[PDB]
Amino acid sequence: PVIKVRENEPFDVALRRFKRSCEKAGVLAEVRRREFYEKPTTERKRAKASAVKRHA
Amino acid sequence: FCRFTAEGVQEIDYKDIATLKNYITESGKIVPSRITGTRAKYQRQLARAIKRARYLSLLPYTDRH
Amino acid sequence: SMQDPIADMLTRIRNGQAANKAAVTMPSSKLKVAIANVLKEEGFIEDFKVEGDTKPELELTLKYFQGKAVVESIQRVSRPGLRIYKRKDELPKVMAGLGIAVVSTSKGVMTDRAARQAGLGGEIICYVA
Amino acid sequence: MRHYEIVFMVHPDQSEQVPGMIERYTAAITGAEGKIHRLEDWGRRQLAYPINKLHKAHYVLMNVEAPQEVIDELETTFRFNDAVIRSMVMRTKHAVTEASPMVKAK
Amino acid sequence: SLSTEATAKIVSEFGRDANDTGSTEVQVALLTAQINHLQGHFAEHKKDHHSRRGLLRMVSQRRKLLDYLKRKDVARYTQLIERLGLRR
Amino acid sequence: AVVKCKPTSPGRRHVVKVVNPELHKGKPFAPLLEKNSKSGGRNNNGRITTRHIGGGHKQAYRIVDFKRNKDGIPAVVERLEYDPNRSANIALVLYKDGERRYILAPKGLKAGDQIQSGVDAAIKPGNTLPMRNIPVGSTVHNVEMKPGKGGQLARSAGTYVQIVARDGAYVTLRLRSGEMRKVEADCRATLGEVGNAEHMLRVLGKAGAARWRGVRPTVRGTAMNPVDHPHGGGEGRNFGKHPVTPWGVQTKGKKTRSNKRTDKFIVRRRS
RNA sequence: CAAGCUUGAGUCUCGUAGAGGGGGGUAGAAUUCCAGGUGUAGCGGUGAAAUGCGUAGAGAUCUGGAGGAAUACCGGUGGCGAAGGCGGCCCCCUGGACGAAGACUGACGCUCAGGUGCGAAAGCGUGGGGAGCAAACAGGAUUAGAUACCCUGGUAGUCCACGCCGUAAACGAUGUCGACUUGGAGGUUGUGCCCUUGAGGCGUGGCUUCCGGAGCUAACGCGUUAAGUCGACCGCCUGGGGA
RNA sequence: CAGAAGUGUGCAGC
Ligand SMILES: [K+]
Ligand SMILES: [K+]
Ligand SMILES: [K+]
Ligand SMILES: [K+]
Ligand SMILES: [K+]
Ligand SMILES: [K+]
Ligand SMILES: [K+]
Ligand SMILES: [K+]
Ligand SMILES: [K+]
Ligand SMILES: [Mg+2]
Ligand SMILES: [Mg+2]
Ligand SMILES: [Mg+2]
Ligand SMILES: [Mg+2]
Ligand SMILES: [Mg+2]
Ligand SMILES: [Mg+2]
Ligand SMILES: [Mg+2]
Ligand SMILES: [Mg+2]
Ligand SMILES: [Mg+2]
Ligand SMILES: [Mg+2]
Ligand SMILES: [Mg+2]
Ligand SMILES: [Mg+2]
Ligand SMILES: [Mg+2]
Ligand SMILES: [Mg+2]
Ligand SMILES: [Mg+2]
Ligand SMILES: [Mg+2]
Ligand SMILES: [Mg+2]
Repeated sequence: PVIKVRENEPFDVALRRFKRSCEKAGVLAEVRRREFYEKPTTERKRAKASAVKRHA
Repeated sequence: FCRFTAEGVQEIDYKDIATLKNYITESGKIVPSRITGTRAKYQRQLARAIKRARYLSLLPYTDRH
Repeated sequence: SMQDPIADMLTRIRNGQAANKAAVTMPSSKLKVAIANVLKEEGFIEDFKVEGDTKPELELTLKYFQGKAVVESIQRVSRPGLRIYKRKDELPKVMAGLGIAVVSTSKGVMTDRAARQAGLGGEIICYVA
Repeated sequence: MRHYEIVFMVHPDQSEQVPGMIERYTAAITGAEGKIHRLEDWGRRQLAYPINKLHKAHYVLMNVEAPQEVIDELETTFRFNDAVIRSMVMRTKHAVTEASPMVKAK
Repeated sequence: SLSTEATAKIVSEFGRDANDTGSTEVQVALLTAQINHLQGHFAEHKKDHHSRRGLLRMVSQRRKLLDYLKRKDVARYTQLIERLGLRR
Repeated sequence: AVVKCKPTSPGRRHVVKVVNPELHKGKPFAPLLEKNSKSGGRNNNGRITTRHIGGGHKQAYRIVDFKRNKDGIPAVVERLEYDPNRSANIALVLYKDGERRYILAPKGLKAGDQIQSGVDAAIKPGNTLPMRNIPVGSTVHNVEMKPGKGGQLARSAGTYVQIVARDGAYVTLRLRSGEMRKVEADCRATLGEVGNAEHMLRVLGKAGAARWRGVRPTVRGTAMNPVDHPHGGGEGRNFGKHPVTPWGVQTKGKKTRSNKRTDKFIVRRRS
């Protein structure tokens, strides 16, 4: 995620763009995912349960 | 809808960088077919072609390098 | 693999009549034709037909009375795993004689009532209620 | 015999030698009763990320029909030839005479 | 696997016709051809167990075909096993 | 291959022996033999200067070519032979001019293999080149330490050296000990590894099998009297000393390299 | 017992999809370590601390190098495999599955005691490798205690080659094979026809996810991939502990 | 962030 601030761009608009960019890139989620190991059985269990709840 | 089925492409070519750049984010990550609408067969062809193009340094692996 | 085509025929009858099928089709065979003939004579089915030369099909037209199956039950008794034969003095009576047993006697396939009248035993194929 | 697509890229300082390598390798295939269905020279082209600190490597692409041993000979000469910085051999479903998008972009 | 031209060779060599690809002699010949070819594979890739399962399928199928042929015609059986070198 | 002997006697119970059927079952090439009489570990004063040496089987010296200076002429491997003088096997090779020589046998080399030496040799095992011509990362053996002096590093069975870096005038080598060392790039080396890599798997079953190789018994210092060894003495099994050599220097950790003239060539000591 | 037949079972011809297997190369991001520059007093960790690291210049930041292991995104109740399992890219060798159209053999089939092979992780042997993680172990905390949970370290091991072991909630807690019996919505992969006009309509095969009808079941539930209606063969059970 | 334990044995509502 990179932001170039345009001429006469307000700084807080640049902050808004930076926040939305890094959120859309998923960087923070990817960092939080990797701080602890997860057994493959646990990964598959969470995936399965998420899919199971994706029903109307 | 899927561009490759509308055209009737037989195989996606890693050398068609003008096409492949439409399916990567600005950070170089492969865009999910959920967003592009690409049919699964062509999504798999995209992924292989993009990885080959990365190895040839035609596309970046990462935003930063 | 298929190893008892007679139980196959009987099961096709049972299932088709439970599903209210108008008619059922199965691979033909001399013994199947004989059994269907006996069932038609006893009135458990409306009709039967055989069609084709190289791979003949057999069709049975099922029978219903007041909206319900005329065949109450149909049960294989002799089977490949355990063959059953009876003497003249031991032929069973199905539903005390309301149903029929089908007996392959030495004179051919016939009802147990016929076999008793003829004085024969045989292999007992099935019970029909 | 099998069809292969071969892309190799060369240190820019060696660009003027690219016609020589080609003539050798095009010989090595054809002298083995292989045949070359096409050759494209893309010249110096910018890299997406630095390799060996280099940039602007000189790309060459060719499509060839050859027996396995000739192609593993060619790849093992690419291995020790210090001019070639990166190489790729991909077996191909069919012969391909049509020019690449990289040329037709010109 | 066994190539097209080698297949046609074996078929035209053991069968009555290029047609009779179902004859038991032709099938046993093709199975023997591939079982012989694969010995050069498993001589090296010893731990390729998954491919060995296919190899053993070929072996047991050939066994069954030979038992059938030996029931039908001991003369054709003898000719076949002598020509192919089976039964050690 | 290595084979375990059946225990038909207590001396055979633990024997493991290397069997190699490619080795020549015949007499060596006599024009390349010399006498090699045993020393018993005694110098020109007649004193024992190295303990535990003496006896063993008679041996002839084979003149192995470590210099490989016969550049630009092909040679074919005639056969592999046993050499009693070293752990590696040696190959007899015949040059196109009819000269014969012995070389260290590299791993996987076989009779009928073609080898060549020189600045333009191919990169394949058994070929010899100046190290400035060898790709970095290559595995080599029989490395010269000075140009033209002949190979001195990585000679034993299964050993090899890896070229880690090149600096124009010098190359950095990772030695088999794990030392990192500079060597000047005009030194030659041979591609590949020394063969007979299973040498280390053999087990000598019995005391007598060490005697055949010329090793005499090693009496423990603690078993001696105080006059003989610093560890000697004690009215039982006593120790209470710090461990030392027979001449009183600390063993089990005290370093002993002291060679300031070569230290500049050493990049990182073994670990 | 003899001779037929083509529907079961096989062979061939043309294609398709795939983390199916074995071997060999190779790329990028990141952690760790080592050298060197910038630069000053904290860093790290926690609920808070301390152990620990730091003025002997750490942490942060930039340049260069070494080495090991795993392959973000793609990625999906997606695919492949008998099961265990299999995920960067490329090459070589190699197994199976499925579809269209025929041609061919002519019951060659199903199941299987004993037997044989494969079989996660941990573990064992011999030789390598060792970044990160981490049984054992040490220190700091917490507590009435704390031989734990948490923190700072850390060995076997995890990785490689060749052997052994042969067990798991090795699970769909559901043996293999064959036939029959109302439907609906989706996924994935072939193929036919129709103005192909498309981001289109209608048919026909393989595998797979979720609802639910008759029926079955103690109930929960299963429900054309049956736990429904039948046939062949095999394995297993006979009150709880002891075991 | 910490927070452990609760002696034995019974009887109506037909
Ligand atoms: K002489
Ligand atoms: K001793
Ligand atoms: K003593
Ligand atoms: K394949
Ligand atoms: K068994
Ligand atoms: K740790
Ligand atoms: K407490
Ligand atoms: K460790
Ligand atoms: K009991
Ligand atoms: Mg000694
Ligand atoms: Mg000793
Ligand atoms: Mg004494
Ligand atoms: Mg003394
Ligand atoms: Mg004492
Ligand atoms: Mg295949
Ligand atoms: Mg393990
Ligand atoms: Mg181990
Ligand atoms: Mg070990
Ligand atoms: Mg810990
Ligand atoms: Mg068990
Ligand atoms: Mg079970
Ligand atoms: Mg349901
Ligand atoms: Mg059932
Ligand atoms: Mg009991
Ligand atoms: Mg208490
Ligand atoms: Mg109580």
